[PDB]
Formats: sequence, C-alpha cells, structure tokens
Amino acid sequence: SVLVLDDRTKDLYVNGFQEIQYQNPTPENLQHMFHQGIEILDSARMINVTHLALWKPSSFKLGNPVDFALDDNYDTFWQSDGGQPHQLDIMFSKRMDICVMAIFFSMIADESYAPSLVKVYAGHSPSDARFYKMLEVRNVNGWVALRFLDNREDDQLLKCQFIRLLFPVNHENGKDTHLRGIRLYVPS
Amino acid sequence: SVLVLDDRIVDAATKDLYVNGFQNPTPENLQHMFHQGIEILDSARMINVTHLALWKPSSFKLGNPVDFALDDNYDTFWQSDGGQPHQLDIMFSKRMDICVMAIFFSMIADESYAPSLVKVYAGHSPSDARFYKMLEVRNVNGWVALRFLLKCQFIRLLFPVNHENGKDTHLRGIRLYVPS
Ligand SMILES: [Br-]
Ligand SMILES: [Br-]
Ligand SMILES: [Br-]
Ligand SMILES: [Br-]
Ligand SMILES: [Br-]
Ligand SMILES: [Br-]
Repeated sequence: SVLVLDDRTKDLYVNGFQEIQYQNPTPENLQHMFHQGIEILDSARMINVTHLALWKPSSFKLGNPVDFALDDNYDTFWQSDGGQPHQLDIMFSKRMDICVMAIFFSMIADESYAPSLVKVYAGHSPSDARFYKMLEVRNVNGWVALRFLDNREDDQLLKCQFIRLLFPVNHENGKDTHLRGIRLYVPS
Repeated sequence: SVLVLDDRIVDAATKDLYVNGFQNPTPENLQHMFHQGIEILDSARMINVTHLALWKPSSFKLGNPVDFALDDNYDTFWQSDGGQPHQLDIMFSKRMDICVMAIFFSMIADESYAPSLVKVYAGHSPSDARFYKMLEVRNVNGWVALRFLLKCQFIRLLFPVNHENGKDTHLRGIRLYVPS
C-alpha cells in the first residue's frame, strides 16, 4: 500500500548502477538520466499510451502547462499554482491495461517543487477511483517505473480508465510542485 | 562466450554494461564521460584492487607505459609497440574475487589504436589460464563494466586486431574490482 522511494525495489529505479550513480548529481547528470530513462522505457515491448488520455491539472502556472510533464524534455515541467493538495487527473476514452507508470523525480533539480508524498488512485471515473498506493519520495533523482506487481490477480496490471495523482506535500517547504515527465504503458 | 559491445543498441538488460549510457562527441565530452565513469564506478559497493596487481604488457612505446592505463587520466594511455597480437598480463599476489573489470573504449578518440577484438583469459597463472570471453568492440565510446564474479589470480588480455588498419593499441583506462 506504501512504497518508500530512496535510491540509496531494484527494477523500480530505471536509472542507477548496480543504486545511485552520482553521489552529487549535476544538471548534466540529471538531464542524462532523464534522457537515458526515456530510451530504456521505449526500448521495452510495451506500448506508450501517455498521449491517448486526457490530462487535467488541479491548477497550473501560465507558461508551465501539464503538457510539459508529457513531453520528452528534461528542462520543461508542469508547475501547479494553488493551495495543496495539488491534483492530476488522467482519463482514458476506455478501460486500459496499464503495465507501467513511470515518473521522473528529482529532488536536486526540483528542490522545493519536488513532491515528498504522492497518492495514486485509479478506477472508472473520479467518483469511482480507489486508492492504490502511496509513494514516499524520500530521496530520488531519476525515472521510477511502477509495475503494479501487486495484486497478481489482474496479474501485475492496473486495469482502469481513470487515474488520479494527489500531491499533498513537498520537500523543503515548497508550496507548488513540478513534474518534468510521466509516462503510461500497456502490454504487447 | 562472445560479447558484442555496441552502445547504440538500447537495452534494459545491458544498461549496467555501458557505464556511460547508450549513444561525434567532442574531446571534452569524451573526457567527461571518462572521469564520470570513474566516479560512477568508485561510488559503487566495490573495492578497487587495480593497483594491487602486477601489470606486464607484451610491449610499449617509451613515454606510453602500462601505468598510463591505470592512472585515472583520460589524456594518457598505454600504447603497445610490436607485432600483433598485443598482450597484457595481470597477476595478483593471491586469488582475487573480481566482480567487475572495467575498460574504457573509445573508437572516436583512439581511432586506429582502438581494439576491435579483445580476448580475455583467466586462471592461476599463464600455464593454466583458460579462455573466458571474446569482446567484439563494434561501437563504443565510454566505460564498459564486465561482470564475467570470477575467482582467479591471473588475467590475460590479447589484442589481435584494431579498427581502421591500426597496428598498435591504446588503453586509456582499465580497473579491477572485488566485492565489498
Ligand atoms: Br542512466
Ligand atoms: Br500555458
Ligand atoms: Br475501469
Ligand atoms: Br616509460
Ligand atoms: Br603487425
Ligand atoms: Br586461481
């Protein structure tokens, strides 16, 4: 029900080496892992369904739309603009068999905009979504892949049409949050 | 027993083989990759036993000794000076548990001095050494971390051929590690 994320579980971190690669990541190292992570995920068999869903942010600062978390750029990010918790709604036109939800987290690059807790909800609709997991982002710099190995009933998959992400608190007294990249995949 | 090294083929399965990631980079970039790969490797759960072994090359040009492949410096390199195959013998005072052998390859920087095939042997000594792996350096610019761990006291690398009609070979960096 709760996943502690502290890259200092293996398959969870798309980046890293054998574990953290850089004890003190630089803008260059961060950008590198971002881009490498995208290459690695896309090399997998699964299909990228990210841009097939409708993405609705609770709020956003003008010039930092939600599309900036869906592109393939390390330098761009969606930035909320409101009170907490911030929210992100994902709605597909039909039910989906999500095998992987990947999220780029960087406490070094985002500082106060880096979320420290993330709550994931999925279902048929907002009035139906059910709590799935709590991500405790304690120390992370890179791509994390959620495989839903839980509930082997649906056999490692997140069958849903709607997904909700809640951001109730950030690192370092941050009010608003940043999201540079997130991706959703289905099998085959 | 044949490892085809090509850092252009993205594959989750080989991400830890290519220390500097998947793929002309400038000399500054190459330089950065070299020192970054060293930081990545040293910051790992491993013990660097490189300088504990005795290193003996089949030949070397004066001014480009074997020490230049073990100095953690990108601009320096061991350079052979003889007919092929070139050879590098590594001998420890005792049986080691090598979990990783890291080698820096750069076809861009080394051009004709870049090996296209490397044959790796290991054992107790030159007399009992056994063939372990054939490295096919097809396209590499960065550090390669070979996981084979492998308990041996003696390691031998043979360089039978280089890219682009090259007679002699360059090695800017190589390091050995045992589990922590
Ligand atoms: Br990486
Ligand atoms: Br906008
Ligand atoms: Br559903
Ligand atoms: Br010399
Ligand atoms: Br010759
Ligand atoms: Br032995």
